[PDB]
Amino acid sequence: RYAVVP
Amino acid sequence: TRYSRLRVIAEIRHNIVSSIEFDRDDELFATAGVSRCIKVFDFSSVVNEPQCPIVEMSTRSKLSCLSWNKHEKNHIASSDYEGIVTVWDVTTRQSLMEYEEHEKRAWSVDFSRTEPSMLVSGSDDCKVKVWCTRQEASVINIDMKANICCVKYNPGSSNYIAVGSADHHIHYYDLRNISQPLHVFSGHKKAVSYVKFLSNNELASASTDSTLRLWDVKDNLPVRTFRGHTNEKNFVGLTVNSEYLACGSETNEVYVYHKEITRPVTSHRFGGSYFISAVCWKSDSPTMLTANSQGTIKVLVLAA
Repeated sequence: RYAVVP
Repeated sequence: TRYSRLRVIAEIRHNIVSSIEFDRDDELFATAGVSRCIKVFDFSSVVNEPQCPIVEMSTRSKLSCLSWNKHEKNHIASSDYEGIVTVWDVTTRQSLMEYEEHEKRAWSVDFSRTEPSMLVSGSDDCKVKVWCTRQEASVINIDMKANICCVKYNPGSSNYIAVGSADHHIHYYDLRNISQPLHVFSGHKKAVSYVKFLSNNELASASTDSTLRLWDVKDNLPVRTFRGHTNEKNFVGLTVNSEYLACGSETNEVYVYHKEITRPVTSHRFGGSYFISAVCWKSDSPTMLTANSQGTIKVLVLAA
């Protein structure tokens, strides 16, 4: 998963 | 009233672009993301032509953020999913510095405007690191309690940074005494994915609570909450200038807000399930760069 905010 | 639309003045058809940024003179811009390639384009060529980058730098890891140096025209920093913060020279294509202290993905890097050898990074390792381009080891380390999504220097002084945290707050530090932040701004209901300054005293933030917020860092006050866009999951981009905020959306739309008005002044459908992934104003002008999760880049301009 890319560009997913924690 | 002044603007009601965003006009598309150029498009580069395509991989998620996580960062799009202008150089110090707004002459070149760079893009980077999942494709492990920092690409540099000439802005005037893109606007005038019917489009190849002038520089392409391959990287070992996926990129999360770019920041051009504000004094050295040709230098640009990147943060990557391995945790490395790299300073590059776009003329020689070489990495000038490879800072390797973060133990996890670094989400953000920012070069200071006023002390241009200084740069700051933040990471899933819960640390903020301040670096100096003349030194291999970090100069300041702040151990925080939650993942750091964004760090930004105040535009008027290198002594202050805003830190957007997965704990839902903005931690505003004076780097001369990191024992405690100057202030911690609460209001977002989810992680704070971006922080950007409109001016020395005006700070904006974005969060996966589908809001932007404006804050006064002189008097430590909440100012305004902006709503309209959809942002519950992704890094969708935030960019501000002296008057306007722009952000992406998980509806594949760019939104623009005037800082005094809580609902959008305009929006643009990019042209499913795509999301806007990066935005950048051309300084104080109505022109902006935008990119989405397909890798398409558009130059947009606010217009009547």
